[PDB]
Order: sequence, then structure tokens, then C-alpha cells
Amino acid sequence: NSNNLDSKVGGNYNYLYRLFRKSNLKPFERDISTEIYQAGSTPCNGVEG
Amino acid sequence: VKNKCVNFNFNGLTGTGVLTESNKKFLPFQQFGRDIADTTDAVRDPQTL
Amino acid sequence: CVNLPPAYTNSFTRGVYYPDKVFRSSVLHSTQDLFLPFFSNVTWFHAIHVTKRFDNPVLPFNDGVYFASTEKSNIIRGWIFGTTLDSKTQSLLIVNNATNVVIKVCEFQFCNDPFLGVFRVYSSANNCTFEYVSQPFFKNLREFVFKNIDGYFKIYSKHTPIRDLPQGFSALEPLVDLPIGINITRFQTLLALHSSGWTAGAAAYYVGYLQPRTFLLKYNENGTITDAVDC
Repeated sequence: NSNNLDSKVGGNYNYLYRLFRKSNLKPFERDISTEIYQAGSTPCNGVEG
Repeated sequence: VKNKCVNFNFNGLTGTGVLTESNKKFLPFQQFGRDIADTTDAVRDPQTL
Repeated sequence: CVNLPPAYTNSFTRGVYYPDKVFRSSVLHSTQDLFLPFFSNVTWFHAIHVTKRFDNPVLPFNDGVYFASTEKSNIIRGWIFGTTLDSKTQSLLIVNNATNVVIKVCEFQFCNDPFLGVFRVYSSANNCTFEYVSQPFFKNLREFVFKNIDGYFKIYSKHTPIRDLPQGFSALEPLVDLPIGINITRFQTLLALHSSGWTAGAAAYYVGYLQPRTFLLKYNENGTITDAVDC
């Protein structure tokens, strides 16, 4: 545990996790892509709604 | 200690036997001998090489 | 960033590549692994200007690749590896800038016609997660083998001083292993020429693909593979 180093008195938002991927990863494989994830079948053009 | 029955530990590999000089020549990416039955029958000393 | 029917062959018995780092002598070892099957259709590409040929397309990296090149004047430099070769994904690169061996993994934006001069390979580099740059680094064959398993990118190599593929036997020794950790689907070779001016080139490289097989390998009294059988 590191609740005295990584936690601040107003919220620490410098640690991130990836939600909304199209397929599950493989062993020891990395991914730092940030491309808008499309839930439905309608296309996406870099806009979020 | 050559030519005597000794228990040994070569880089974490234990066992007991008699150690003798060899004419075999390894390659710079090899360390063990692994006879037909998957048993070691040769090793490279990590100091004298 | 400037712009600019293939042949087939046999690949009799090549691409064996010692599987483990254990010494063995005077035995017959059966092992399953990703091998290049015997007597397989092997694409062929040219660079001779009799005819103004600079063919070097994008091929797919199915499950590993065998590469060969019979040249004389050091015209093939390196390779690229990725899935979509733009800045939306991470990509690998190997090259020899006439004195070096440069390996790196970034988010390059590659030109549609990369090449060098005998530097026009990429137009950007943003997220470097790896770097391996080093010191100032038809007669020969220079066989290679590339694989990508469990995040590790493995390479095997071999040289043989010597217009077809010489049908001998030579086992490839391990060279390096890199922890890149990326999804690779395609690759592309890098060449150096001498826009509308370029000539004096002859590379004649060959490619092949691997699949899972079971081989029977033979070791001599000195620990050298001198034969193999495809089961």
C-alpha cells in the first residue's frame, strides 16, 4: 500500500487506466494508443457524444 | 576439487559426483551439457571459464 | 519524403535456427517449433537496372519471417514492423546509417517510399519506449529469422560466403532478443539507392513464412547441426 505517497488531500488524477478496448490484450503486450472508441455502429470522427 | 566424489552447487544446480577435465568446446551462449536422458554431463566454471 | 508479377522459388532446406541454448553431441533430438517447411514457395524480388527495378512492397508478418539477400554492395539496410504504419500505433525500426545499428520503438509517421542514399525513412518520432543505438557499425547470403512471441521479439542470423538459393545446410545461431511489447502484423524492407535519378543497384532478396512443425535434428561429435528431417 502507498496511501501516504500517491494520495493527495484533494484528489490525485495522475494515474490512469484504459477502459473501452475492442479486444483483450496479449501477454506482456503494451498499448498507449488514444483513439476514440466507438460503441455503436455509427461512425466516429474524433468527436465524443 | 577434481577427481573426488563431492556434492556441488554450480550456479544453483545441485548434485553429487566426480569432476574431470573435458576436451569439449562450447559456444559463448552455452553453460550445460544435458545428456540423452536430459542429465548434465558437462558444465562451464563461471570463474576459470 | 519524396516519391519514386513477382517470381517464386523453392527454399530446399533452410531456416533451422538452434532451438535451445544447451550443448548436445552425437544425438538425434526431436523438437516442435515454428519452422520454415521444406520445399516451399518463396517469393523473389529484384533491384537490377538492365528495366528500372526498385520493388519493395508491404508484406504481412503472419507468424514470423525468414529473410535472405544475395548482394555485393551493401544495398539492404533494415526493416520496419508494425500493424498500421502511421502515428496512430507504435512501430519498430532497424537500420544501419553507414555507421551504426539503430533499434527503437516509437510512433513514427512513415513515408510511402522510405529509403536512404548511397535519410528519408520517417517524418516524426514521439513516444520512444525503447532504444538500442550502438557504436559505429553476389558473394554472401546473410540469412535472418524474425519472430514475435510473448512480447519478446527474437532474431536469428547467419552468414555464408559464396541466381538461385544455394542448396546447402547451415543452422542459424541466436543473436538477440528484445522486450518491445507490441502487436506486429506487417513489415517493409529498407534499401539504399544511388526525384528522377537512381541506378547501380542489385539486391535480389528472398522471403518466406513459418508455421508449427516437428523436426528431427542431428548433432555431430562437436555439437553442430548437420542435417534435419521434416516429420
